[PDB]
Amino acid sequence: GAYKYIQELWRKKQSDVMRFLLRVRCWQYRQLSALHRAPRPTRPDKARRLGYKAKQGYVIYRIRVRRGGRKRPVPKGATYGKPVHHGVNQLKFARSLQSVAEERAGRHCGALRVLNSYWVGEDSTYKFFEVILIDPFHKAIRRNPDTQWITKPVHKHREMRGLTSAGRKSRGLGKGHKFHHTIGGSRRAAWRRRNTLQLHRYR
Amino acid sequence: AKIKARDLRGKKKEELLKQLDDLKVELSQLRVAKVTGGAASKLSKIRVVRKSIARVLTVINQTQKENLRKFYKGKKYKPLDLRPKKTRAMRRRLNKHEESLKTKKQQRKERLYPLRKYAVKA
Amino acid sequence: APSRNGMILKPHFHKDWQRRVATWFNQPARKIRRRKARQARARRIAPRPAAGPIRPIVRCPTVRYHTKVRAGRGFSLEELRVAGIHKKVARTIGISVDPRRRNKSTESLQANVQRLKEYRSKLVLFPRKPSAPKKGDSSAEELKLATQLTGPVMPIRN
Amino acid sequence: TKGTSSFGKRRNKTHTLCRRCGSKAYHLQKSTCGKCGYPAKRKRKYNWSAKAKRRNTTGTGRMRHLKIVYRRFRHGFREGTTPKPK
Amino acid sequence: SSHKTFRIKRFLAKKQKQNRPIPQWIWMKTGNKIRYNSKRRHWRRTKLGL
Amino acid sequence: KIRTSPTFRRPKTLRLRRQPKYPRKSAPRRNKLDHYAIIKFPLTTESAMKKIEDNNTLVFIVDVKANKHQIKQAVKKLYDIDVAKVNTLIRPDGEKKAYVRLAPDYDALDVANKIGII
RNA sequence: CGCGACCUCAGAUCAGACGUGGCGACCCGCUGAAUUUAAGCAUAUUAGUCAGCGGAGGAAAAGAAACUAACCAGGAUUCCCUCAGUAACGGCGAGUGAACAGGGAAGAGCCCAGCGCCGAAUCCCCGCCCCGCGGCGGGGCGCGGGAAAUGUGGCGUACGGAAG
Repeated sequence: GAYKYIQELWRKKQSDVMRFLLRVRCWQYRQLSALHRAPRPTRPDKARRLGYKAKQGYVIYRIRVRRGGRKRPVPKGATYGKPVHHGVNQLKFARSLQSVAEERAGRHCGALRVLNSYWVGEDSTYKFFEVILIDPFHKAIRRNPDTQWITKPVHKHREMRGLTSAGRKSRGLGKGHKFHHTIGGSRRAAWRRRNTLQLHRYR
Repeated sequence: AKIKARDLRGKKKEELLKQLDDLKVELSQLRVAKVTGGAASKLSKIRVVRKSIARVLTVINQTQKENLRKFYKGKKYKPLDLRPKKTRAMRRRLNKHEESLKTKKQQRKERLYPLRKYAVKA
Repeated sequence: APSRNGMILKPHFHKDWQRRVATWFNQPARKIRRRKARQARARRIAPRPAAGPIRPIVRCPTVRYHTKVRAGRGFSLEELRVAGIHKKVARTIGISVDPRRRNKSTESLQANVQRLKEYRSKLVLFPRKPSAPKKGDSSAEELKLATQLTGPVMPIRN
Repeated sequence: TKGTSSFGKRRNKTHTLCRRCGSKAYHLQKSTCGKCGYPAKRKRKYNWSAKAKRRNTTGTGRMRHLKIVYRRFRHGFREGTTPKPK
Repeated sequence: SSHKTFRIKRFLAKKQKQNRPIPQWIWMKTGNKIRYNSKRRHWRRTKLGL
Repeated sequence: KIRTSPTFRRPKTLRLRRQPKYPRKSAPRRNKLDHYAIIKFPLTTESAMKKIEDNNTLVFIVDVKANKHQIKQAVKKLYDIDVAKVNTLIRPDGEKKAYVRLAPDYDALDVANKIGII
């Protein structure tokens, strides 16, 4: 199959062939708007892995996210507190730029449902992501038992609740000794159990 | 004449609109009787006429919408008025057919490995 | 401020703890609910053991508990193989399978193989359409004498 | 002249009747409701005034649709059927 | 003022019709508690908002 | 073809009409501002009976959503009369009063007895 | 120059759908203080808490190991008891502070892409006919249209799988 040749080619990004392609596209993408529909997956291969099939109701939006950290939105750097919270410049955002991309796609396309997303290029000022979106109301998706899980109201706005692969990476969930702080559903659920007095009726 | 909604339903379309105006004029004449200042016997009748207008207008509207949802019965596209209004989220659910759909791979599991009725000795 | 000789002691009550005080007035209502949902489950599985499927004989890890034996997640694929039960058929006759369980020893294996031999012997299997028995089921005189087992099936005594 | 004499000059209104929330809070120059923020699609409600919330919530009004939903719920939202006639 | 909007004149219309005393048969009702209209509003005293 | 202008322009595409597979609402809404709904009652007031007996007018309390045009066709159709002009005011009470001046071949005082006001 | 393709991107009151706003006790994602404590105070504490923003559901989230262990080994998640005010953190001050094993409540497992085989074996929509449903579904009929080889469907997924 061709897809393994396309896979291992995309792993050689410093190669003359892919450096040219990643530069001529990362040029092309800058001259478009920050949130526009791609007519197909730029990487058909990667989209296959992430669950995109080539059938009606699968949509792909190329959305660019402005690049860098997160400086504190405080008038003239005046955080009126203790020197711990004086931080304004070198601060970082808890979610990746890819997760911020998935949710700019998912918010604008309020009707569609964000499946997953993949990198397609980075300038110094802009990262570019394709976001895989699905119509829960197209009969191709709505009559497929494989994909009628996104057609259920539990999976509205997965991007806004860190339920897409990119949003899950921000949450610090996972099994084992490194991920104790998110035992239970989440970081908040962990905190809740630990910071509750169980006052048993008898005790 | 005591107007009931049993000896309205069988009657004809323009036969009921005749009776509607026969009540409308009757009501407009009672509202003149209310202002010309007399007849407590007529000021009681004003409510009786108001309700009998409502009875006729209901049966007019009942028979329209019994006829429209007979017209739109066989069709694939019926107006938003005639479609089942329940909750919004309940209309958005998968159909009685779509929830019932299984993959070929899962129908094969159901056939090969059905959950058996068993019972173990102690 | 400390009075005299007393214990040096650090209450964890500096957070807004009164917002998150879990009381247990549910407790007897919970127990009634769990017991009604357990009886309701047991009635749905009319002949089948109420407790659920057989679990394997399992040594507890770490030196503190390795003198003890507890019920496992389910039988290893190699414990099922030697018994001669197909891993997808096992689950349909009420046998716990977890494919994660290795077998390092022959004793743990052979204990759990012999465990499944005992189960396959005791187990009365009803036909799928009840009106006509086929070759791979239990006899009709045994089917009438088949009724629920309460508590864990073949309980794992140390 | 900051008190009594200065109250005389009060003769032109900043707020008028908002046309979501009905309250005399629709600032004519800002063209925003101080109560509900009308041109903003979402309701102006804040969690720091639990009292201000409970003045304007689902209980407050009629619930002319939402009261019959509660009534229509307890028969599984049945449609297009009548009770059996005389 | 003399110059009004239609919206305000409908507001002022409702407030006039609410400013009438209770009918003298309302207190002859079985479970009567109302003695007089408490929500009356004079044009010197209470200034109706705006 | 040569570009006469140095501007590109969105070329005037063909845009079709609505030919819907069903009407959104099943029935056309019935008119609720009728001839009877518009005219509520006449004023039988000192000021309004002089208005009948002098100016050859009728005075009606009318639905507040009404034109002068709707009142003219309403006063005509219900009282088989013709109207010279309609003046309207919305009262402080909130209801619209109509001063329906009648054409000079009809006495207001001889039609005011027919509707039944005295 | 013209005509047929394709790609990329426009316009429609185009045919049919879909989203917004509310509630917000519980739940998910961010953002995020200072009172306060330290007998002052800045790190710490309060506290990832209040306020702020977004998104839900009848529960949510989590979830079938890139696990725990170091045993004679356990075996998804969640929850309760216990571990335990413990290991550890900390102007090592004030204070903070989990996990495993163990007993129980419940208990359920699975699916792709890739790899390859099968003539796209696949799916969507319009028109007709016959059932037929206030959860538009079933069966006929058509060089009817379309998506799809820039990869649809069946088999198959680490417990190995396939072919003969």
